[PDB]
This record gives sequence, C-alpha cells and structure tokens, in this order.
Amino acid sequence: MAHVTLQSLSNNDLCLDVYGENGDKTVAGGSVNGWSCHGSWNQVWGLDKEERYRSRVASDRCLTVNADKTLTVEQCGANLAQKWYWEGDKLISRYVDGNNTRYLLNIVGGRNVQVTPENEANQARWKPTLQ
Amino acid sequence: MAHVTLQSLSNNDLCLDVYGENGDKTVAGGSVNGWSCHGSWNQVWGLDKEERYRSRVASDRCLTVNADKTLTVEQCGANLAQKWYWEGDKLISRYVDGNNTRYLLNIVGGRNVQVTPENEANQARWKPTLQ
Amino acid sequence: MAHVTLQSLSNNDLCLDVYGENGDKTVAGGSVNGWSCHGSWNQVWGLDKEERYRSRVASDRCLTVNADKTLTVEQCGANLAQKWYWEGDKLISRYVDGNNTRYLLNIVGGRNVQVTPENEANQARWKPTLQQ
Amino acid sequence: MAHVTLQSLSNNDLCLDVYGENGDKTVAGGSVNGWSCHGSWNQVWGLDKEERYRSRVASDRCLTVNADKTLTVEQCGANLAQKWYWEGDKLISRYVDGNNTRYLLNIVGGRNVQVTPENEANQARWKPTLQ
Amino acid sequence: MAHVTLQSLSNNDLCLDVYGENGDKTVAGGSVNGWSCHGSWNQVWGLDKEERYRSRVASDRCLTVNADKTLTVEQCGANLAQKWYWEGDKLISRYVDGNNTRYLLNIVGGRNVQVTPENEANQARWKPTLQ
Amino acid sequence: SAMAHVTLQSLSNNDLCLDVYGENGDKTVAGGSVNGWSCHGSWNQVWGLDKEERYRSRVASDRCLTVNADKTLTVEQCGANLAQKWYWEGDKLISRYVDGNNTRYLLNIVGGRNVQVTPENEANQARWKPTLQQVKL
Amino acid sequence: AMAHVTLQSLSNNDLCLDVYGENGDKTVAGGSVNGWSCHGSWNQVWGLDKEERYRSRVASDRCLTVNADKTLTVEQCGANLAQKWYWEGDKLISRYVDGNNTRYLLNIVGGRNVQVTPENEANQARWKPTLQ
Ligand SMILES: CC(=O)N[C@@H]1[C@@H](O)[C@H](O[C@@H]2O[C@H](CO)[C@H](O)[C@H](O)[C@H]2O)[C@@H](CO)O[C@H]1O
Ligand SMILES: CC(=O)N[C@@H]1[C@@H](O)[C@H](O[C@@H]2O[C@H](CO)[C@H](O)[C@H](O)[C@H]2O)[C@@H](CO)O[C@H]1O
Ligand SMILES: CC(=O)N[C@@H]1[C@@H](O)[C@H](O[C@@H]2O[C@H](CO)[C@H](O)[C@H](O)[C@H]2O)[C@@H](CO)O[C@H]1O
Ligand SMILES: CC(=O)N[C@@H]1[C@@H](O)[C@H](O[C@@H]2O[C@H](CO)[C@H](O)[C@H](O)[C@H]2O)[C@@H](CO)O[C@H]1O
Ligand SMILES: CC(=O)N[C@@H]1[C@@H](O)[C@H](O[C@@H]2O[C@H](CO)[C@H](O)[C@H](O)[C@H]2O)[C@@H](CO)O[C@H]1O
Repeated sequence: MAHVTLQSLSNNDLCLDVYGENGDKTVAGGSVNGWSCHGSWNQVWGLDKEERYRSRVASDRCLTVNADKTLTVEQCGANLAQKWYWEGDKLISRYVDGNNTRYLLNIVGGRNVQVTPENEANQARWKPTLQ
Repeated sequence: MAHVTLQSLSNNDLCLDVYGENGDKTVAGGSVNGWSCHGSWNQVWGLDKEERYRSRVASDRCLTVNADKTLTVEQCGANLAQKWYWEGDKLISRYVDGNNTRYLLNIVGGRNVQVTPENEANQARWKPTLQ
Repeated sequence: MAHVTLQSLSNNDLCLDVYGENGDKTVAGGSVNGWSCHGSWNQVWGLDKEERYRSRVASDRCLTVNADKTLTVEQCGANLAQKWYWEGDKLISRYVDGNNTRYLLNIVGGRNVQVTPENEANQARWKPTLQQ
Repeated sequence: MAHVTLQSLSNNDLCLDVYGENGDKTVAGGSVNGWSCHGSWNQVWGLDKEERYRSRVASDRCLTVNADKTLTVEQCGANLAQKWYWEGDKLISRYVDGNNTRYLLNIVGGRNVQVTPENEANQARWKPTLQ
Repeated sequence: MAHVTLQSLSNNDLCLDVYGENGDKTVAGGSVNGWSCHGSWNQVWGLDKEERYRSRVASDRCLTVNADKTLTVEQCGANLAQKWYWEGDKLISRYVDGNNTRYLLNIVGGRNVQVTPENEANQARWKPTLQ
Repeated sequence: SAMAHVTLQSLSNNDLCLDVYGENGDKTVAGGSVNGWSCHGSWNQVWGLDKEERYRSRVASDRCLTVNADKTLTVEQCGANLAQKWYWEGDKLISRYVDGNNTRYLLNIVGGRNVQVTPENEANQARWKPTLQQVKL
Repeated sequence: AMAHVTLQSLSNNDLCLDVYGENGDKTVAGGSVNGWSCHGSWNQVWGLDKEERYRSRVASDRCLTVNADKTLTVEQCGANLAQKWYWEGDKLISRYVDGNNTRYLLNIVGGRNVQVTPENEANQARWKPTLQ
C-alpha cells in the first residue's frame, strides 16, 4: 500500500490536509481541507484494500464524506462515504443520495475542499503523488 | 473459489445477508435480505463453477430465487434459480418465466432485497468484495 | 474430447436427454428429449472432430435430426443431419431441406425437445456445461 | 499435404467422388461427380503446392475443369483449370474466360457436380474434412 | 533469393518467358513475352534487393521496360525501367514518363506481354510461383 | 526509466535551445533567467525530466525550470508547485501552471531569443524536440 | 554504424543525390549537392545519423544542408534545422523553417537540379533510400 500526497492539479499548490480541531490533527471528526504541500504527517494518505484513504495522522482515521459534503477523518468502517476510486485525475466518492449524481473531490474556493456533483466539479483534478 | 461479501453500491451500507429462521442462520429455506456490513459468516459468499453463490453459513446453502422473487438459501442443485452471473456491477439471475425479462438483485425497500425485472431495477448496483 | 451436459437457458431445469426405448438408453434409434438435470451418462455429450454430438450411453451413438425434426441417437455417419455447431447460445443443425432455413435445438412444449426453424425457435438457448 | 474428403454443406450426404470410365477409377479423363460419403481412395483429395487437388486414386491425377464446365481427373500440369482456392466454404477455380465471372464448385442437380458462374451457384458450400 | 515463375492469372496457361534470339535465350537485349508454362530456365526469375527481376537464362539479365513499352532482358543497372513491385496480383513498373500514370505488366494480345497504363491493364494479374 | 539528459531544441526556429542565462555570467544562481540561445549542448543547455515532472537543469543541484507569475522562465530550487511541472503532447511542452484565464500555457518563443509560456491558442512558435545528450562528468 | 544508402529519385528514371563539390573536389565544406545518374561511389552514399542529419561519405563531418536560397550543399555538421531531415513515405522533408508557412521537400527542379521546394509545389519529390 503506497503512501502518497493528494496534490491538486487545479491549484498551483494545494494538498489534501487534515486541519483537525484546535491544533490537534489526530482527533476523530477533524476537518479535512486544503493547504500548501509540505508532506508532513497530516498530508499523507494511503488507499487500503477496502478503498478507504487512511490518514497517516493516527491509526484508524479515514477520509469521510459527511452529510453536508464537507470532509473529515473518522474511524474506519464499511460505509460508502469512506470509499474512493480514481477515474483519470478525478477522485470519486461512492457516497449515494437522492440527487442521482456521483460526488467528486473538489476545491470549492480558496483553500476549501469538499465533494461536488460531477457536473459542477470544476477544480476537481488530483494526482496521487508517491512520498 | 473466492469468498466475497456482496455489498450494495446503491445504498451507503448494505450487504447481502442470511437472516435465517428465528435467529438461526444455517437452516435450509432461511431468508436472505440486507443488513449493515460486518463480514461475519452469514454475509460471505462464494461463486462456484456451476454459477451458484454458496453461503458460508454451512455446507449446501446456495442463494436461490423463489417463485415470489424473494431470496433464500437452499440445498445446491441444477436449477437456474440458483445461477448467477455478473454484467458490470449488476448481478443477474438466470431465472426464467412468462414475463420475458432478466431479473437483477435489487433493493426494493429499506433492507428488503429481492430480484426485480431489469427495466425497473434502480437500486441494483453491487460489488463483490474480497474477504 | 470435451464432455458436457446441454442445459437449457429457456427452462429453469431441463437438459438434453436420451430417453431411449422400452427402458434401455443404449439402443440405437432411441428417443431424445428433455429431462431435469442429473448429469448421468445419458445426459452427457461430446462434440467430435466431425461436428457430431456423441452420447456417453454407449459407443457409436450420435445426436441425429430426423425428417420429423425429432431427435434420436444413431450409428455415426457422414450425414449433415448429425452435424451441429454453436452461435452464441444457439445450437444449430447442418441439416438442409427445401425450406431454405437453419434448424435450432429447441424446446417445443413441456419436456419435448426437437429442432425448429430459426425464425420460430423461441426457447432455443442452451449452455454446454463442462463435466468433472 | 493433408488428405481430405470434400463434403458438401448444401446436401445432406455428398462427397466429391471420382467415377472413372466404365468402371476404372484411375483412367485419365475419368469423370468426377457426387456420391454418398465413404472416404475410400477415390473420395480422398490433397491440395498441393501448385493449388491442384490431387486424387488418391493414383499418381498424377488432378481435379480438372473442362471447356463445358464439367469435371474430370487429369495428369497434373500448369493450367489454371486445375487450380483451386478457398473463400470460406466456397471452392473456387482459377479458370478464366470471356464471361467475366469466377467459377465455383457447385451441385447442379442430383449428384451432378460441376463449376458454375459465381452469381448462379446456389449449392456451392463445401467442407474439406481431414480423413 | 526465391526463384519463381511469373504465371498469369488472366490467361489459362501463360508464363513470362525470355524469347531470346535465334533460340539462344541468353543474349542481352533479348525479347520477353508469354508462353505456356514449362518452367525451364527462360521462365525462371528472382527478385533482387534492388527490385530487379533477374532471369535464370544467364547472369546479368534483368527484366526491362523499353520506351515503346515492350520488355527485354538487359545488363542490370540502377534505372527505374528495371525495378518492379507487387500490389496484390499486380506487378507494377517504377518506370516514369511525362504521362503521370503507373505501368502494369499486362497481356496485350495472344502471347504478347508489355506494360500498360494502370487504368487499361485488363489482363494484368500475376502469381509468383516458387520453382 | 532513468532520467535522460536532453537538450530542448526548438523546431520553430532554425537554431534555438532552452538555455540558463543565469545572472552576471553565473549560470548556477537560484532564480536565474532561462531563455533561448544557439545550441551548443553545455551543462546550461542540458535538462532532465524527473519523477515529479520537473525539468532539472544540469547547471547545478536543485535547479528546476519554473514558470514565473509574469510567464517568464527561471531555474529555482525544486519543490511541489505546478509552476515547475511540465508534460509533453507531441512536440508541445506544456506547463501544469494554472490561473483564472481558462488556458493551458505552452513553452513558446515570443520573439528573437525570448522564451516564455504562452496561452495555448496564441502559442505559434511552440514546437520542441527533447534531444538525447551525452553528458561528461 | 549508419546504413549506407543512396538517395535515389523515384520521379526520374535515373537520378541520385550527388555531392558535386567545388572545383572537382568533393570533400569541401560549402560544396554543391545536385543530381546525377546513380553510380553509388562515395559522393552518392549517405547515412542518417541520430540527430536526423544526412552525412555524406565524401569526408568526415559533411552533412546535407538547406541554404537560404533553397539550394543544397554539404557543410560541417551542427544543430541547425537546415541539416535535419525526416521521411514521410517517399517524401524527404527538411526541418528548415522560415516565414513562408510551409514544409520544404527534397525536389527535382529541372534537369539534374535538386533543391528543396514548398510541399504544395513539389512535383518531382519522390525518393527511395536505397541500401548499398
Ligand atoms: C492551535 C493551532 O491553531 N495551531 C496551529 C496549527 O493548526 C497550524 O498547523 C497547520 O494548520 C493548518 C490548518 O489551519 C493545516 O492543517 C496545516 O497543514 C498545519 O500545518 C500551525 C502552522 O500554521 O500553527 C499552529 O499555531
Ligand atoms: C433469535 C433472534 O432474533 N436473534 C437475533 C439475531 O437474529 C441477530 O442476528 C442478526 O440477525 C439479522 C436478521 O434480523 C441479520 O442476519 C444480522 O446480520 C444478524 O447478525 C442478533 C443481532 O441483531 O440479535 C439476536 O438477538
Ligand atoms: C532456333 C529456334 O528458333 N529454336 C526454337 C526455340 O527458340 C523454341 O523455344 C521456345 O521459344 C519460345 C519463343 O518462341 C519460348 O521462348 C519457349 O519458352 C521456348 O521453349 C523451341 C520450342 O518451340 O523451338 C525451337 O525451334
Ligand atoms: C559576465 C558575462 O556576461 N559573461 C558572459 C557569459 O554570460 C556568456 O555565456 C553565454 O551566455 C548566454 C546568455 O547571454 C547563454 O547562456 C550561453 O549559453 C552562454 O554560453 C559568454 C558567451 O556569450 O560571454 C561571457 O562574457
Ligand atoms: C575538376 C572537375 O570538374 N573534375 C571532374 C569531376 O568533378 C567529375 O566527377 C563527377 O562530377 C559530377 C558533377 O559534375 C558528379 O559529382 C559525379 O558524381 C562525379 O563523378 C568527373 C566525371 O564527370 O570528371 C572530372 O573531370
């Protein structure tokens, strides 16, 4: 299982980053957004065999789509909200709801990163980059 | 043969699951429906050379389409009602009748899982996930 | 020589079956129709180098189209009425006549199996299933 | 060189067969027509390097197209009337004339086999069958 | 180098043939035309790496297009009038002139063989046949 | 695949290679100008595409071809910015640089020996050939 | 180790690209290149190197070069696109650029005169690199 950064190709310098809550990166429910690439622990990810992106911040922290379509890291489970797959430079969640669309990892403005309906995902290019 | 869980891609957390009879998940004629994924032995399946999805609850328990399009596990035989094949993420039964349609594994309501005529099957996406 | 059962995909449980005559499956001239699958010697077939389906019931017994479009097993010969080939899940005879048509292995009611014009063969899907 | 019978797929039992003359199946100029399959020396053929179909009845005996489009076996030579080639199940002569057509090996009624202009050849399917 | 006869497929028995002078097939400048196939040395040819068809009648005798479109054998040189290439069963000269047409080896009547402008070459099928 | 040392020669100008000019004759300088020059193959004309899609100059360690905000080119210490990432489509050499203008930027000769990146639809002298180059240590 | 080739025209029954040189001396830098009947001596033998230059065998370091007036010479080998050549079928194309918006093709322009010509006007521009 390769350790990578998830670097945007839609922004000259933005990597997927665990902000956390109040300086602590390791907390469950910690927010995930974007930040300049420094490759520190809170910017390193690994894709496990259940298609979860595991954070290197702490054991059992997974990239998780929330109801409001923000991103957090959470304990690892079997929910589709923690499953991801690549189509080219697009990183796509398996999360489903009533809207009949796929959700793509996407910059929504400034350093904010969420998931967005596929047709409205305009800053949604990423590169898994070997550490 | 490879043992898998059959997890829905149409529902954020649902696995094909042997309900059984009165809590007992090993009896022939036991019911099959959906449940949150946990991977225990009554959510584990294997596709044999005769195209039957054998359940890991006990020997001789094959996923079977009934006359009323509901699902059980039964002793393994040659009926097409026990035969399955994949097309992409659709899991299709060989079962035939007067209606001249193919039937697909489908979530009809909530945690109820049946087979459904292909043209009306809208929660019928599945992924065979290795255990 | 690849041994198979010929199971219908148009019927939930039917295989091509040598009924035989008077009890005996061994006999030449014996009838062929459908039965539930058990894979015993009289439901197993093998396609030889001359495109004949030879039954495991006994030596020298090939699936044969009759003029009544009924099916039997007979002594092996050169005749086209004994030649078969696949097109997807259709099993087609090389038998020719005036109707300018191809004949398909087909279920023609209940457990009865015969060859039927391609245009009219509504239950003619088959799956040759490897056996061992 | 593979020894084959030349069996029609347009008739339920007919193989290309050396008749001979008044009995003698080795006579040069002997007739070739159709007959029930039995795979004796006079029904076996080999396609040689110069595209000739040589009969097993004797040395130096090729399948030959005549002026009146019937068929005999003759001493082997260079003439295009003794050259044959396959296109699918059609067996085609290299014979040329003023009619601007290819000539196909073809059943012209009963057991009479001859060659026929391509557009007119309705019983012209053949299978070279390894004896 | 493969020795071949150049047999016509547009005539039932015609091979490309060095006529020579006075029965001597070896003479430089000797005429080339058609004859019935017998595959003696004046009907055997070899295509060399410079695209010349060399005759076996003697060394240094290449098939040559003359300005009046007749064919001779001559000493081998670099002229396009001696270069030949195949497209299907057409044998095409590299000869050029102001007419902007390719010239094809063609039977122009009886046993007369010449090169003919492509669009009029109606007896221009050939087969190179290993000796 | 091992990093191949190449020159980057224009196919839009009869003799122009991408060249580190440096500053005051010092070709090794961080932030030194890159432009065009006639081809001679010395270290300040030799480049290598690394695993992070950066074109490293042979002039010295840690020098990558970089798009500046005014679209001129320099060599700078190597990092993660898209302004140092490059990829080929045929004979076009394209920057991963992004801004608000809805365009890809291509390596392009903008006049004489000046080389910049230019919006794709205006990039008229933008053909290049990476040419394998022997380098002596 | 470059393959020896002559560059033989396919638009003329006997013409090869040929170093004429200067004052009878075929080795000289600046020497003229035009056409001649094919004999395959060294002033007609060429090799395509790894920089896409056609090197002549008359001497070390003599490359086929397009001049600004579109005539051809041999010159010291360097990086100029005026010395680079590539094939598309039987067309031999220069990488030379100028303000005219055209590719230039090796072309016979009358008699034994060989130059490069704009693609759209090059009517005697077929060639074959012929292995010696
Ligand atoms: C308590 C507190 O705010 N501490 C901050 C750290 O959060 C901060 O680390 C950075 O945090 C951002 C999110 O705002 C992002 O996650 C960066 O990757 C991470 O390095 C640190 C550096 O700015 O300053 C502390 O004071
Ligand atoms: C007697 C009785 O009802 N016992 C139940 C178990 O059935 C139950 O196990 C779960 O059963 C559901 C079906 O309703 C499904 O098959 C689950 O996968 C299975 O684990 C257990 C947990 O709910 O509770 C017992 O009391
Ligand atoms: C002296 C003389 O004319 N001898 C001839 C032979 O040339 C001739 O050979 C045949 O000639 C034809 C061309 O006319 C062709 O080249 C044949 O391949 C070649 O065999 C021979 C046979 O007719 O007769 C002699 O009289
Ligand atoms: C101090 C000074 O100006 N020295 C110059 C060198 O810069 C120069 O080298 C050439 O510089 C050009 C850029 O102008 C390009 O980088 C060439 O590759 C490089 O060789 C040299 C030759 O022009 O002259 C020195 O005096
Ligand atoms: C001094 C002088 O003119 N000498 C000539 C040779 O140049 C000449 O060689 C031929 O020259 C032509 C071009 O004119 C072409 O390059 C031929 O390949 C080459 O052989 C030679 C033969 O004509 O005669 C000498 O006198």
